[PDB]
Amino acid sequence: ASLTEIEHLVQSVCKSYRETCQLRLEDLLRQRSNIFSREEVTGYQRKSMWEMWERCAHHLTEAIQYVVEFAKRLSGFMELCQNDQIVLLKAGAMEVVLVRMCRAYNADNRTVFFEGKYGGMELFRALGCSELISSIFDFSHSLSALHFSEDEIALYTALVLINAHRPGLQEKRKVEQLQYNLELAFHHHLCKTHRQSILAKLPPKGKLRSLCSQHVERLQIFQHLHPIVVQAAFPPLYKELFSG
Amino acid sequence: KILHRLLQDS
Ligand SMILES: Nc1cccc2cc(O)cnc12
Ligand code: NA
Repeated sequence: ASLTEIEHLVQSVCKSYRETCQLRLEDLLRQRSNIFSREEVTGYQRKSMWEMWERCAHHLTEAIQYVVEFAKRLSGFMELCQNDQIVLLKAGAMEVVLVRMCRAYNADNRTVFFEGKYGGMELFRALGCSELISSIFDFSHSLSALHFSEDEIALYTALVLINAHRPGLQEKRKVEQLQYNLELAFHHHLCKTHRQSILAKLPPKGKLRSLCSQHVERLQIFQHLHPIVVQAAFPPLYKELFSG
Repeated sequence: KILHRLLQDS
């Protein structure tokens, strides 16, 4: 690939991302002072474990649906065989959502935009997965500190998805070429914008994997305690990706 | 089932 071509790829990834945002960044910033009251937080804590799990699984599924659309719009993804597309989305959808989540995280007061307002991690207490929640908050805090631009999130999440090391890929060399092209697009944009200082500050290899594994582990405990709730009221796409 | 359907939907 050449310079005009690499920049054409930068523009394309950024457009694909902006078109597949569930939440507008400006809407998330303008909602910062709309914080849940102590009474509303208490209301969330009083909810049953199953009710809170179902609400969160549904919100995650909705976020995953936008990630599926991002993949479909991503240059080179629809050219890969259906097996590889499914492999990349099954391993990467949740990882992309985890990165996208830093935009809904306010690092000034440690709050997240959830169901119309901002609330602290105490909001999720009824889930019974405090370690997982605090880790996702800490991860969101770490990305927020980097001051990620929308274009940086677009390029970085395109690379979270197009990972040639995913077990099960049939056309591995084809995914490797698409990955190298997106890596150049990413690194060229950081170089052009004087943002190469962030490379060393980006999450370590295995961190996104660790969060996804913990999510799957906590879902398996929850499923063991409430199997009918999962079977009857969890979204079909969520069960397909995380249950089995 | 679901993922296949989302990818085929044009
Ligand atoms: N960044 C985040 C971390 C944890 C939970 C969240 C819930 C949300 O609704 C939005 N962001 C979140
Ligand atoms: Na943030």
